[PDB]
Amino acid sequence: SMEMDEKDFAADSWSLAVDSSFLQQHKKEVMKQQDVIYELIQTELHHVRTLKIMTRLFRTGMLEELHLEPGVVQGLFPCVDELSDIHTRFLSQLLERRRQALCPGSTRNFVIHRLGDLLISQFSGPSAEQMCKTYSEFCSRHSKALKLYKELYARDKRFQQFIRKVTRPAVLKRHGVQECILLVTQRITKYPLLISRILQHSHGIEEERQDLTTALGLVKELLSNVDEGIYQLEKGARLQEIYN
Amino acid sequence: AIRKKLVIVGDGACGKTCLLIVFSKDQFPEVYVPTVFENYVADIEVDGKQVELALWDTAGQEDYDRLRPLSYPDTDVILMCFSIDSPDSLENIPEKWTPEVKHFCPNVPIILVGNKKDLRNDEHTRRELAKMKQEPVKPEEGRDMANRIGAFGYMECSAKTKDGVREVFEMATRAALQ
Ligand SMILES: *CC(=O)N1C=CNCC1
Repeated sequence: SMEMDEKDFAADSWSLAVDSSFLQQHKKEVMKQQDVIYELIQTELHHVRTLKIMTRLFRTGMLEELHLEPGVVQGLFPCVDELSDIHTRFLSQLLERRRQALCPGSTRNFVIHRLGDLLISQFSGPSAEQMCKTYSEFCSRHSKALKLYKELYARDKRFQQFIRKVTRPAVLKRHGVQECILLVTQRITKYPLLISRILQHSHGIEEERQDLTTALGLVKELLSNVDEGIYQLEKGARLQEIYN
Repeated sequence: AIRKKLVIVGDGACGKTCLLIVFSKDQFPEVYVPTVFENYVADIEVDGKQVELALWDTAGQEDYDRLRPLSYPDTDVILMCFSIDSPDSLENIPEKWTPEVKHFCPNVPIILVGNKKDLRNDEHTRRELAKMKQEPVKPEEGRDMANRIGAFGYMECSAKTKDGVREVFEMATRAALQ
């Protein structure tokens, strides 16, 4: 993550991120809506950071310091480049919507009134087909990736040595290889909970309530399709096991 | 410090996200309660043993039967939650959650946890349940269910008052070590 976005999202809530004299000028209903919107952006920023740990720290570190095959690394971090592209683009739109909403003379005081339109765009058309195919692929290769990691850690001395070294910093405490894989798999199921709670405090403007109700329906349709598209791969699985 | 994995399961709104938040947060959330929980690695010292306990939630995965089991690999302890203001959530324990957890996590100890014990003597809770011929889950109904499903043990807590929370996680650490 970059310092600028980390400081903008360091506080535990929107009510604590903005100046208290700016907070005091708003209704409680607005504060409640803005707190859940802030949590959606803060967790998207953390998710993109998890994918950068997977591509830059783990994946590239293995390719540059170890003598493993490129197909081993691909099995350990499936679709990480595609996933990083999708979520970095989504995060860029969320951060621009916040920046556009800032008060002149301020880098922290803002109110996001429109979000549903941005959520409909992300979860519809070509961008939704690409998240659907990418998550169906990722979640079907999840078990194989964990099994491949465990095989390499217990058999390869230099792989075990690499892991102990790059995961030693305190900032990586909850971000090992297996933790990053489950963090990515669980991300998609957080969106309906966040969007439903934002919708709960977005009844003031009818266009916004409808845009968020449409966005909630799109995320649920996407999740149902990713769930249907999953067929868990096994390393060294035989054709007979598959067609039975 | 050995590494152990904990997963919390149970119906939506059974208080499992709140339970993980109140345990992992150093200070009680007085300003904002987060909607979701990502993960957390707790440093726990129980009976003289130091353990790194990784905490995971299944909230959001209850309607997705092919995504949900991806949370189970290498689990060392399962916290199976129900809500004490919800007898319907206790009824779903032996037919839905228990067969799923025993299939994907064979031999993994399960601790049955009765959440929201503060609502047992709440007037709004008792009035609302009485309008459906019901009452809050009694302690013996929780223990009889834990006994019936083959649980490692039965425990109660309140994420709102923090009572019993530390005890649940220290006992889960002990169960993961066996
Ligand atoms: C634990 C808690 O209070 N919440 C979790 C999900 N939806 C909003 C609130």
